[PDB]
Amino acid sequence: KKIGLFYGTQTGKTESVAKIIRDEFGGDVVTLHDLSQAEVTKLNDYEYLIIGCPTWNAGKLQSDWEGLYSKLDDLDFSGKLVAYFGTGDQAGYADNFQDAIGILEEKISQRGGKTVGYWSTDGYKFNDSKALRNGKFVGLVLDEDNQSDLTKERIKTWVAQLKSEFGL
Ligand SMILES: Cc1cc2nc3c(=O)[nH]c(=O)nc-3n(C[C@H](O)[C@H](O)[C@H](O)COP(=O)(O)O)c2cc1C
Repeated sequence: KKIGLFYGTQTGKTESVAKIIRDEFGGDVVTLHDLSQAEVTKLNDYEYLIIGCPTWNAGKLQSDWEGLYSKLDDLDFSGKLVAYFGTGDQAGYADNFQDAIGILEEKISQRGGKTVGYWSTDGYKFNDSKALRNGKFVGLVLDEDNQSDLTKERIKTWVAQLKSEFGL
């Protein structure tokens, strides 16, 4: 079973996290795709996906994901299991915390993808997020700006969860 992890990054934090996620899964189970360089239609090449995106400029997708968002309408994610992760800043942007993964999950689910890897809100403080579904985040949310001391344990916990939900 091959997992494709597709990310965008401006300041490198989501990329750093992507690499830890890859390591934590082990071997060559996860292949990384930076959408500054990767073709978006490679999303079709996997039945198991991990979508990484930080939120920028008070509620916007990271620029690589923003530029490719319209192309999601052309893809069929039916039959795929999709997980999400984001980096964000809950102190600076409490009204838009992790919006970007929420935006992406809404569209990918509309295009047939099935979300796995929902994540508790416990231990975050924010006002609003477009990433909430029935009181859980759509996926792992990291905050390297305020909570960098929690990132490693959070990733370990989530990868264990994903191994179960993906049926590895
Ligand atoms: C100008 C600016 C705007 C930001 N806007 C948001 C936001 O709306 N929501 C959020 O959750 N985080 C926001 N952040 C936090 C970034 O998402 C966070 O620093 C993230 O780790 C950046 O990921 P990257 O290094 O992969 O680009 C913002 C950061 C900056 C500096």
